[PDB]
Amino acid sequence: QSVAAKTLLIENEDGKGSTRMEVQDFMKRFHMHASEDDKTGSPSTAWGTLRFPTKEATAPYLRLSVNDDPEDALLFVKAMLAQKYGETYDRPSLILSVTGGARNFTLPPRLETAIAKGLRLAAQRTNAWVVTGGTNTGVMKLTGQIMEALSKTQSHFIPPTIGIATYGVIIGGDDMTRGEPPKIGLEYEMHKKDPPKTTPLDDNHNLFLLVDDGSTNKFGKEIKFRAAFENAAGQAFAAPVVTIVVQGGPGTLGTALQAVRQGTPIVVVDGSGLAADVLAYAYNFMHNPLTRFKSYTIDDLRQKVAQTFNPKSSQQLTNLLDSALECVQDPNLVVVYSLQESGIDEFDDCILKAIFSSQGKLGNKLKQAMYFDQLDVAKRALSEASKNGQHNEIAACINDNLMAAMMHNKPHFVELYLGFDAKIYELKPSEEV
Amino acid sequence: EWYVPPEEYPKSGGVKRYLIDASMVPLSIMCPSYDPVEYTHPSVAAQPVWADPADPRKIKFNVKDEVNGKVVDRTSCHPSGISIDSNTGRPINPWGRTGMTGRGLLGKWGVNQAADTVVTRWKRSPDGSILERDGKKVLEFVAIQRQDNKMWAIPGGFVDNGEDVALTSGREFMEEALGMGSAESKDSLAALFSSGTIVARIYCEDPRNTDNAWVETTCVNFHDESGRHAARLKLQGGDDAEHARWMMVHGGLNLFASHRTLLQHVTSALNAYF
Amino acid sequence: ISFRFSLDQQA
Ligand SMILES: Nc1ncnc2c1ncn2[C@@H]1O[C@H](COP(=O)(O)OP(=O)(O)OC[C@H]2O[C@@H](O)[C@H](O)[C@@H]2O)[C@@H](O)[C@H]1O
Repeated sequence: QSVAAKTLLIENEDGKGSTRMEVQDFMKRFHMHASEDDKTGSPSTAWGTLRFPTKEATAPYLRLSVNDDPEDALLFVKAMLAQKYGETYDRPSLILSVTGGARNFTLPPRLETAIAKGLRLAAQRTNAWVVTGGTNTGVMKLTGQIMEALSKTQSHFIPPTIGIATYGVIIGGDDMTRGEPPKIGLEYEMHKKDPPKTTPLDDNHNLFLLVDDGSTNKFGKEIKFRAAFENAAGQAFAAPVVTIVVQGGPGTLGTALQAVRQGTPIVVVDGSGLAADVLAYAYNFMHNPLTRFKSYTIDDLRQKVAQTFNPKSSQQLTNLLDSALECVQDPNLVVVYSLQESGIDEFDDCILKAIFSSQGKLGNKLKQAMYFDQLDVAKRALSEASKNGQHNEIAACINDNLMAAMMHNKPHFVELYLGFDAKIYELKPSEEV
Repeated sequence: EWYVPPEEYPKSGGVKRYLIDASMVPLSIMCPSYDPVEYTHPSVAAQPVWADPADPRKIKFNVKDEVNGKVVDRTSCHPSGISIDSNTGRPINPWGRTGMTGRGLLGKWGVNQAADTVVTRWKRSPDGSILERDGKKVLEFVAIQRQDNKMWAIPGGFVDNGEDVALTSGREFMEEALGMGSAESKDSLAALFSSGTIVARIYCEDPRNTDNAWVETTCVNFHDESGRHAARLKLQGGDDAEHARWMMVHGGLNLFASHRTLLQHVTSALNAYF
Repeated sequence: ISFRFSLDQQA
């Protein structure tokens, strides 16, 4: 007997408090494209919650157009979390986008357990917002399987596993369209037959944003909006955004290219498939100094790309190869996790290395190092900063780092911040009294 | 191996050349249906200090010519030489047809001498070992991303009147790679600039080239064998470049104009990978 | 690991 929400708390543009206003007033600003060519569109009205079999909790869904502003979608997600878990919900300090292969894959068991351990550890230790696609096949299903155990081991707050998928490919879209806007319980039938569409939604994603452009059974139309939403969310919660590539096709390559160009780091798992392996070769060819990689040539790469993506024209192959080389141009933005060179419990260390290689100020990187409980990394960064004459930045960020180490209950980090000439009686409050 | 520039001239507001097939490019071939469009850029037509006059009469080509008492490279590196059109007095580009008469985006009639400064160092790991690929040592050069067309390129610019490649190379390197410009870093930079080798003097495959104005480039390589002087450089993109960075030299590079040939010459001279 | 570096990478 679930009573429908009538009002929602939408956060102000100042970022100081939430105001209560009616749900129909906020949603009016989401538009929908039924005419593949109605550019402006009409109001959407396809928003609510989906009930999936064998899942106790229900998952919200919002169908919004491609031209819509990602800040409105970000409020919607913040407003729902604020409604469900109160105003003082655990804000994310890391946004882990995950992008890769839609079609099924058979990854080694050791590799699967290592990825599963690391992604889970990072999200729980940092209450991260994991953004993947919405289809039930491949990575999204694998990520869903990883997050099912988090939904089981935790009782009070579960991090959102947000699925952003392009509308027009979703099974049950006609069922989803029909109805009234206050649609709380809707049965989702993944096994139900639908003629032009063949891709069902994954039942383990906690929210869903169906990006619509008016097309039907055309993919890759939601990639740009997904990147824009992650960047907007990243600016809003001042948290770094880290994409992880697993296997992957041509659009994952374009996704990774977009990610580097916007300054977002990428973690590519070597040994996980095709495009990930292509990126790993490319890096090993371009920046790895070990002896076993010295027999690396562009001809074997180009032959590999040709064997993996299968382009129609040679110029297309040249463009794909050029794009792949453009992705790894900057060594800081790419971190490659490989089973035969690293440890089983070192995937979170790779994520932390991507964070340290792309975070500008020392304090943000030290806060993230606290979150992952890696003192050695923080100790090495502080000692290196101390040796290189960067003592002023250490003193400028030591108070805020000590204040967080106290709030997030990390005594061992508390000793460290003090050992580096931090007076206990020189603490300052974050706000002004 | 003939180069044909793209149809739309850069920064011309949609002005298009006369399209020709790649088997009709060389000047030895007759090609009777050649009807180029005469287009001159507004920047070029306003007559700047670094631009030659619109009437090319009384100017002597294939030798070093003095404009306002300063010598300017008016001699082309092409073996046949520069031929002078009898009708208008304009020089004719020896490197082929470009589907466009007039000076276009190039300020000087005939050969526009450009100097490019390729400052290189060996790509090294922290441990100090030189990175090695395909049985050759790998090089690394400073490349700037151009403001106008957002493609990466070698820093450089046109050689001014009365000056040599040494001054042009140093000035362009200071302007582009360093921006604003001390003490020891100036001494390291002076040690770095004291050893430059002209590796090539070739014809540029620049899309702004026309039948009466074509770009010819001189490439000067400043190589840091030890790597000490290169490490003291504070890289910061300036003037008509947005960003400048160290890029790895290889044969699959998508760089502006015929700069792949210029690197190829640098790596050929240094026995490096390409 | 020394033996692996010493032999496998030598061929
Ligand atoms: N998100 C998707 N879910 C299901 N099928 C998809 C998806 N995207 C594309 N497809 C179609 O399914 C087939 C599976 O091929 P892939 O190589 O897996 O598709 P890929 O190139 O990886 O698509 C890139 C997509 O993956 C996601 O990580 C990312 O959101 C991007 O949209 C492709 O032919 C493609 O047309």
